Amino acid sequence: DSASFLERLAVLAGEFSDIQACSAAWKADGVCSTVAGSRPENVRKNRYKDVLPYDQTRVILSLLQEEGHSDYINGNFIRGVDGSLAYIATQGPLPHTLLDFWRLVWEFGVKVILMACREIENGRKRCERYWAQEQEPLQTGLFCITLIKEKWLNEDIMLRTLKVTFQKESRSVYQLQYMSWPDRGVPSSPDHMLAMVEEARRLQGSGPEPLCVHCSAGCGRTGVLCTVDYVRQLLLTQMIPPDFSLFDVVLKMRKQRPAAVQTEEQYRFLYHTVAQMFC
Repeated sequence: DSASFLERLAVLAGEFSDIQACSAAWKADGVCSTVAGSRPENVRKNRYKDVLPYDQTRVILSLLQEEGHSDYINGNFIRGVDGSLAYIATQGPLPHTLLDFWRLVWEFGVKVILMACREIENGRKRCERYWAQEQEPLQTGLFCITLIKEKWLNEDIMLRTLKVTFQKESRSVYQLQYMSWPDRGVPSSPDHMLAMVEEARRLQGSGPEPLCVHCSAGCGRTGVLCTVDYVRQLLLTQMIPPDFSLFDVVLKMRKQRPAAVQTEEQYRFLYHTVAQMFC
């Protein structure tokens, strides 16, 4: 029933402006810093100078620490509906952070990656390819990535089944890639993104390992995906309260990953998606 929310639903423009105002006030007065990402040795590991992970929630890598690898990746944990670390929101890896991306995926036991960008968008590099191609395994440091299968779920979503081998162990990792997110604006409808989230959840199954979600910066589109999944988990567990607030969910996300849900158009798209889920 609380899905009441629809009965309650320029309003959205004002609401997004309030999210921006509140999150900016929190950056200024709250426990919020970017010390690690600004260290000289880490600056080159950031795709964008204005996107640094907050120290408070940053992903601290330990895999291969004994072999001298740094703890740093541009990525943050985001809490899920049970208060556990349910998402890792990170950037699209650079040539020199590919190895770190796989350390992240391996260390935290990630089963599903959601990628919400293309390698190149409108003539600009946005993400390095970290997956293998047909009959062309990819060696990245000590990781060997093999392509087992590729499947288009619909015209906008690719599913890759990967075999990832490290230190004599092989794991299955599924990667879902959204293939048509526009350079300006948002998708024509929420349907195919919802299909992506639905499939990710089937592949994830039970168990606490985080979903790995990324776009190019790891902010806007990434925050849309994490929020849609968070709200869908509330819905499926019958835990939408009568005072459910999408505003509060997005604001909370913004305190964990910088600029989670970056634009008014993204916020409106998220509203459209949630309304559709609520029927």
